[PDB]
Amino acid sequence: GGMQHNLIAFLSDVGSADEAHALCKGVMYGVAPAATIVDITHDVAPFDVREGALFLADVPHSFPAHTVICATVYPETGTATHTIAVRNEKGQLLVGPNNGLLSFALDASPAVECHEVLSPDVMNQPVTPTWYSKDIVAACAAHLAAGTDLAAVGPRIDPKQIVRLPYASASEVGIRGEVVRIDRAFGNVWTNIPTHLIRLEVKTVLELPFCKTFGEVDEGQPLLYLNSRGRLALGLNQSNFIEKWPVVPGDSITVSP
Amino acid sequence: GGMQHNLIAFLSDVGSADEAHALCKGVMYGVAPAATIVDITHDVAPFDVREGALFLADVPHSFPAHTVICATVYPETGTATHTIAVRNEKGQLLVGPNNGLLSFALDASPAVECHEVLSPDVMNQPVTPTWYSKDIVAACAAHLAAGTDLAAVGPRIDPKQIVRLPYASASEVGIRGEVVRIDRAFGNVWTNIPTHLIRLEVKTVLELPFCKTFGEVDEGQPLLYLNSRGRLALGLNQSNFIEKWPVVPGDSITVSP
Amino acid sequence: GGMQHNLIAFLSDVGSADEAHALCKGVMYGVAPAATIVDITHDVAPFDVREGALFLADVPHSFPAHTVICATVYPETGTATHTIAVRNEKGQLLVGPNNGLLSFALDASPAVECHEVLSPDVMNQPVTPTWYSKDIVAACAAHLAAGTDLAAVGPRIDPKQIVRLPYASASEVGIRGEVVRIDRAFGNVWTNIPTHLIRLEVKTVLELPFCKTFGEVDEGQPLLYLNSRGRLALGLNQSNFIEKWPVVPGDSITVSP
Ligand SMILES: Nc1ncnc2c1ncn2[C@@H]1O[C@H](CCl)[C@@H](O)[C@H]1O
Ligand SMILES: Nc1ncnc2c1ncn2[C@@H]1O[C@H](CCl)[C@@H](O)[C@H]1O
Ligand SMILES: Nc1ncnc2c1ncn2[C@@H]1O[C@H](CCl)[C@@H](O)[C@H]1O
Ligand code: MET
Ligand code: MET
Ligand code: MET
Repeated sequence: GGMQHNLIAFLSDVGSADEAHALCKGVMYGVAPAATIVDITHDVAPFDVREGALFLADVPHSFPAHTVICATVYPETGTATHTIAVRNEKGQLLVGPNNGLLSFALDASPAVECHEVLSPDVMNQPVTPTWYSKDIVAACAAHLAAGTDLAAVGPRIDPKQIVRLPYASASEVGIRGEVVRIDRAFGNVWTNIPTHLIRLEVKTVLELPFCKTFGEVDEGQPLLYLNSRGRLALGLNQSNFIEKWPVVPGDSITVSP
Repeated sequence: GGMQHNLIAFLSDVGSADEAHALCKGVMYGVAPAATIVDITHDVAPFDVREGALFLADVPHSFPAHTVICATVYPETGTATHTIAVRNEKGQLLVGPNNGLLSFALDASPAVECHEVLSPDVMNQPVTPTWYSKDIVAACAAHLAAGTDLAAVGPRIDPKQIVRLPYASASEVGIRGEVVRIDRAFGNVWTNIPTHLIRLEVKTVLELPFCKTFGEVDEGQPLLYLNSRGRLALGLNQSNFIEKWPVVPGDSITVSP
Repeated sequence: GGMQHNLIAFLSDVGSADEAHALCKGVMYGVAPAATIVDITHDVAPFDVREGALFLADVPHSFPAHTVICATVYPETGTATHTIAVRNEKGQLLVGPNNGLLSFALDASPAVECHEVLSPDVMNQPVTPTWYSKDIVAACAAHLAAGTDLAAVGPRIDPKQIVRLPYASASEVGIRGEVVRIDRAFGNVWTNIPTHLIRLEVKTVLELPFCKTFGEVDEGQPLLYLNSRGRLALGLNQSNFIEKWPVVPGDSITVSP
């Protein structure tokens, strides 16, 4: 049966500059009054399922077991692509479109049970075809939060029926990797190079010192370091790296002695 | 007498980029510790009472009955224009400046009882003339949330004494309407044409297919559809419509066979 | 011993455009499930300790006594500069880097007891050198919120060992002052001139009327007024002042009859 998950972790691409995300929400308190709603972010680039998926990766680990991860970038709203409900190995519940959005969250804690959200009893009637995020995803997330059995949302599916996004691995060739994501607020660059395969040379060619933290080099100076995810990163001490060297997600990066 | 409304729905134009909205809030927890504060948005254009009012329209329906709708775009702060407190037909309470801000929220669920907020016992002493939003609107919203009788805020007024913003209707002439609001995050255009009066022709003249949802046309292609509010809308499938055809609120739109 | 502080007031520079601030947070609910987390703001300019400190000034007064003020602009993360935990005269608890961030908050309500956060039992193991904000500041803030004794975080220090940021006073010379902060959302200018030392002349030279509130002058017209903090301010009635006269923090301002 169901279990109370009092904490809803809410992620979308509708922004926080208008009421859309708050309505969702209004709906969620209606179903689950006791729930604590927490925004992950709503400022995922429009339709960008990959970026949303990347933002969700560290969520399962950072959040307690009584969490409903509600992911809501759904450009396929009102079409054949369904919403899915998942229970992971930590015990957390997650709800979102079966479009690859939960890919990296499930890498952190794998799927133990999944179901397609097909039952109207966990939906917000009547369902608007252009707003599945509110009427299906958010509504279902609140029902599971209130303690609804996972089985009641719809029929069981295999974990392989969950759409997964491709993630490129770094390999020893020197080690070649790529830029996965830029830390928007600061301009730091994150790579897919783990601890793990490792003054070094990074290829434009640069000689960068490897540090434990930002303040080990002078203000404005570049550095290499390992982030919280065990991956290699580039930054300027108290400055914006991608304003000096404008890299984009997907670009190659090679590290050699 | 009063009734507990545990959920505060908070809307302003002060943004979320500094502490202003959080102070409000600090004040609200002081009066009502048990209250759950939820932002509708704070990114209403400065002084734009119309935009704020549009953001509030779907709030009464989306939110449960134990909600205090706290609306806070108040360029008339410290002048003769008072704050009002309202109880609607759903049972929800709403507080804001009598400047037209609650207009469209009251269209959704009409006013059953109204009072001007004049009593200092529901205010945050001393009241700063430049911050009525915090010291009167937010403070009063928290008092009503805690269970304060509506009558205690100040003297009763007639619903007609509530300032209302004009809303232009769409009419059959072909059907002529206007652009009411642009969906900032995606670039979708919303019109005032209901379900209801309706490949069609939209006047620059365009031939657009009428769809149930975005993904019924190819990526980048334009479409016509009905939104959650039962009104006609324009969009590009996974793209920004007002970047292709830059329309602004108020502009005419005619739909013919 | 410790006391429950159920309300966490959370301030950072990591923005709300991605998951970073929400992870912090995830961590906080893990330690303190009953806690109510409230964002002050996350849109403090990168590394800008001064701006963050200014945003915190009015927080102690606006917020109740059971608040943990969690301040998190920490460019010195992973270096010798430690996190500190403070209990002020109001009874509130505050946690942040000993880099000047809590300076103006402590001006409002002075430090009664302080400790450096050195114990791992109030931290999030293992601590990432690049994320002290999450693993030390946010974790410790949640522990104190749950009721952990202030003494348990680490060794006691003197209040003078707390780094303080310099604040320039306005003086009678006519009264000379400076621009402290610009009200981002509206364009209003705040000065360091108190009530207190005061149609007036403001030096480019302008003749401005002194008003109680914005609407005492015609739309678009400039005015002088006192803000909620008892300090002199400049603005345009329903317009953006720094778009007409582009002043920056630090610039001189002289007021004479
Ligand atoms: N023009 C558009 N094309 C495709 N999808 C769109 C869209 N506008 C909004 N959405 C998508 O609609 C979802 C609501 Cl269910 C939101 O997540 C948003 O991603
Ligand atoms: N320069 C200005 N002119 C007129 N109104 C202003 C203003 N600055 C802020 N407000 C208005 O002051 C209110 C606080 Cl009570 C906020 O809602 C804001 O809308
Ligand atoms: N490139 C950089 N240089 C110096 N400090 C940086 C930084 N990037 C993030 N931080 C700082 O890291 C803290 C996490 Cl503990 C955040 O508060 C942020 O202020
Ligand atoms: C998210 S705060 C600073 C960014 C950094 N790269 C870290 O180690 O995550
Ligand atoms: C708010 S999500 C997508 C926008 C859309 N027009 C809808 O039907 O509201
Ligand atoms: C923060 S709302 C309007 C700004 C104003 N200067 C006030 O008195 O704080």
